Amino acid sequence: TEFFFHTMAGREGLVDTAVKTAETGYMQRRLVKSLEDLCSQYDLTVRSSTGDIIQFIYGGDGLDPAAMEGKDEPLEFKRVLDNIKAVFPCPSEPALSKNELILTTESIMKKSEFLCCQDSFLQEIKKFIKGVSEKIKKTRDKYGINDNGTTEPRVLYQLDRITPTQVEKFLETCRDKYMRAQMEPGSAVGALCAQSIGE
Amino acid sequence: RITTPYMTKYERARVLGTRALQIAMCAPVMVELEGETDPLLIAMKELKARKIPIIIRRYLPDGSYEDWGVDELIIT
Amino acid sequence: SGSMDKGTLGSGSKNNIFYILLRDWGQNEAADAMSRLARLAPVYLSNRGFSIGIGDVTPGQGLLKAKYELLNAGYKKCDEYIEALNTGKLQQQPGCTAE
Amino acid sequence: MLLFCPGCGNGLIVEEGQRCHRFACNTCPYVHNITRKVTNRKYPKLKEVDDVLG
Amino acid sequence: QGRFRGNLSGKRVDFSGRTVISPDPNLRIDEVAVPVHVAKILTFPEKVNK
Amino acid sequence: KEDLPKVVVQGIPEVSRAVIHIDEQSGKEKYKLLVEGDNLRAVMATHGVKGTRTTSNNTYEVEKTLGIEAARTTIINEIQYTMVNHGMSIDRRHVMLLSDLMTYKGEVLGITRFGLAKMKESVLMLASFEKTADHLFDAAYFGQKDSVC
Amino acid sequence: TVAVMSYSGYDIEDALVLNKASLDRGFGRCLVYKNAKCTLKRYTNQTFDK
Amino acid sequence: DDEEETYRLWKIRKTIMQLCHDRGYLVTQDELDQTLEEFKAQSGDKPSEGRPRRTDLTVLVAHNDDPTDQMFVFFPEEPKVGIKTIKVYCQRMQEENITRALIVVQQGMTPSAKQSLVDMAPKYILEQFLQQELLINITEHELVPEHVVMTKEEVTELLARYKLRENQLPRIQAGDPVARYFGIKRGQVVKIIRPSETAGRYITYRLVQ
Ligand SMILES: [Zn+2]
Repeated sequence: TEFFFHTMAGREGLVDTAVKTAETGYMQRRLVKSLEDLCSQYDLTVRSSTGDIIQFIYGGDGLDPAAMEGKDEPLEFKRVLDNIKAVFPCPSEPALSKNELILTTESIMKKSEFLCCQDSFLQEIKKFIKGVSEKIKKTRDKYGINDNGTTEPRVLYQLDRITPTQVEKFLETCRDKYMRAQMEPGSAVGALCAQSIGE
Repeated sequence: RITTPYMTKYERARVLGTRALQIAMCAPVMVELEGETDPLLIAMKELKARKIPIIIRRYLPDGSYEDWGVDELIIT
Repeated sequence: SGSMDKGTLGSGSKNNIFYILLRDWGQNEAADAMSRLARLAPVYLSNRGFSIGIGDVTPGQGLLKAKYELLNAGYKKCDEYIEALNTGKLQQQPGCTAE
Repeated sequence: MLLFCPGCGNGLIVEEGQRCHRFACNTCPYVHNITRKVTNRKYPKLKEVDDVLG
Repeated sequence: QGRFRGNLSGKRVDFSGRTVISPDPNLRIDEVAVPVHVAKILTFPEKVNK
Repeated sequence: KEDLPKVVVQGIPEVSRAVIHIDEQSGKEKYKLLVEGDNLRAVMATHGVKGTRTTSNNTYEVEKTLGIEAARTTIINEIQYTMVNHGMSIDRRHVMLLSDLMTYKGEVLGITRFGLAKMKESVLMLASFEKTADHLFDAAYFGQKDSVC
Repeated sequence: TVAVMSYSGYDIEDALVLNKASLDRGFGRCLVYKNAKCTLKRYTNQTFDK
Repeated sequence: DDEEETYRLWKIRKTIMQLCHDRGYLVTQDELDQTLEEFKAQSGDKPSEGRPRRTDLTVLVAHNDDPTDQMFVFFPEEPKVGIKTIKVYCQRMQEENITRALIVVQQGMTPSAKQSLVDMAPKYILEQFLQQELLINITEHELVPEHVVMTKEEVTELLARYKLRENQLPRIQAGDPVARYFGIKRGQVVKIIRPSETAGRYITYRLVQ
């Protein structure tokens, strides 16, 4: 009886998959035949074949879903900061405090190459910088680390160690990733959407 | 000047294909190939050297156009 | 630290070492790393030996005892519920009937 | 409710006669006057209180 | 099997083959092995250049 | 005697079944209404119902009641929820593009042949998808010139 | 004599590794027989296929 | 009755005030923030409350555009409005020289009355509104984004920045609930601010057609 019930379940699954194959095949055919006309133009506006605009900007922001590092987000600031700290450790430079970190961030972000970047990404960068600066402040207040750089135990500076070089590297890497993660004009976005919804 | 300064993968592909076809059609080489019998390899070498004499003509949907040099654009 | 698994080397989701290589150092580095892994893992797996036998799936004495006790308890509770429903009033869960 | 004539067995409609309402058959002169009250309850199942699932 | 679906949208082409697959981890991810028998049939037109 | 027992005395005729769902959040246990009907306007118009936070599954009702943007948002949320139920995730940009393409003419047009014809204009594509002879003869009658865009 | 184990990574997904000497000594050797039929029929006229 | 009817009337009045404020008409803060106690003080019973006359509004004037422009709001008492009532409202607006008027029906509009209202006059603009729809404000709904009717200058700036035409913009039917809520006509453009998952917003545009 147990073997018969197991065979029943197996055949049920088999027929389910058999119906699913054809059903999803038809659905994919329809979705692709309907969405094969859209394309990303050079002015960041998704337009149909007749010239009508479907979206003034793809996804509201204009980022490539294939180049999405985070969960529906362009970058994971924590991972990028850790990678920058690990790849470029500067032992000959002192650590930065909250005020110094905020000052260098505001001075670097106001450059020309950062003007063309979207405002939301800059606001997210500012929020992450403020968060890490508050964390550094809390750490230094817990361990009484002085911003002057004359504390006797230097190992205390290794808890949250940040140098302006690492800050600049992090900002440049984030900007480059955000610029290279945008929708490249000419891509058949409609067909990609149809396939990603059909599969 | 308003479009993205980065050279997309589609532009890369089309430029490489056109240059490979031209080289296969007895076009002059500007990188002094070293035993490369494959035209696509020569095209990739010219792209990496930024010596492809091709200017992309990006058209806007309304009708406006803009010229961008291969050496002027940014490659990855 | 840590041991590699599908969560780090598999094609499940982000946080994959090959994904980090692709996003940090380009495509060629990730391809070379994948080739090196595909060329190294088989050699070590063959030199070490990995096999499965009937003894790898046989149950233990304590396992059989626990299974027997659990089956007895479950059958007793099922019989109690059957007796409660057939003869008497059984607590009806919300949003559904007694059966 | 459904009632039948003892004569032929067809359904009995209710009609207003010259003195009082009466059951009558459409295929014969048989009639039956109503003397006392006649009722036919159905007792529908009501709505029950349903519960706060969740 | 109409003209739109059978001869315009999807149509058969030449210079193509169909074969069974087998594992081979000694090749790169961007590389594929082709048998000598099929390689001698599928030809590529190369233009004679300098 | 056969129709009187089925005459409504209270409630919306379109509503067939409504249940009291409860969310047991640790902060507070709240109650909501899950209605298995096809009338959102009546549900929102009823007393004691917070019409500002009322959603629905039928896209046509949302379109007809709260506009086309509400229909787009409902389509996006419903597709995302249906996809998450199976444990598989899709980038929100794909569903956003789909909903916009379905809601760029002011009316929710489906992917079927009817909506595809109402949206697209190329004769060759419509003839290739479905209704080949019908669309071809209609174009020959209208003399509609089809571009190669 | 099958041995359940991983070897050379050439048996990743459902594939199996065969022994060269086993196949050399007759293991798995198979025979395929095909038929080729021809007909020499007489037509209406007094002529036959030769 | 006498408890839910007055509540519906108060909520409809508040929704009409919010709609007039969104359209740009002149309405004081007291009319916008009107509690149920004030409505009871005005009328606390159904028979005492006058739907056809006691609830009518004539002070609605577009102070931002021109004080001379006047808008009227009607509340027919009968469930279904006939041709005679529409003609009476039209001649009343003619006497009072009012071009824009609203009709808040109770149950619906007869097909003949609808067809007549459609072709009353290009100068006499009357919009049909069901009380069931006005019991909830469409703008306050979480799904409905923020809509703002753009002026001709903003439309020209948009078309110049994007180098587009009017027909190339996304369409939105005139019969859309939001379209009738704002009373936008053919040719006008509406900017929509969709709230994204992040702190940013997505700005789009739609043309009435
Ligand atoms: Zn009878």
